[PDB]
Amino acid sequence: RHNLSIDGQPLSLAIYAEPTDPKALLTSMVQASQGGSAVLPGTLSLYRF
Amino acid sequence: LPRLVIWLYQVTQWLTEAEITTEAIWLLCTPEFSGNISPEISNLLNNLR
Repeated sequence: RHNLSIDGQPLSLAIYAEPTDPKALLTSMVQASQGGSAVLPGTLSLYRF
Repeated sequence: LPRLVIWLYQVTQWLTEAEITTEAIWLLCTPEFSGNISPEISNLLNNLR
């Protein structure tokens, strides 16, 4: 009834649908918004330019 | 229709030969863009002014 031989050996070759390969993992650089310095009013020097 | 088929074959073979992924070739040529001022652009403008 279970498709076996008289000795118990199976008569139908099975299948398993092989697992899907290795995996690629990558990393990336990340940048963010950056500001600059400000300018203040200047002092008056005692010396010439 | 055969022109489309031969075009698809040429491009896919070229991508495999040049080791360029499907995502990579899309990023290089697509006209679709985010429309947001990315931090890369913001940093470019701040250093440029």
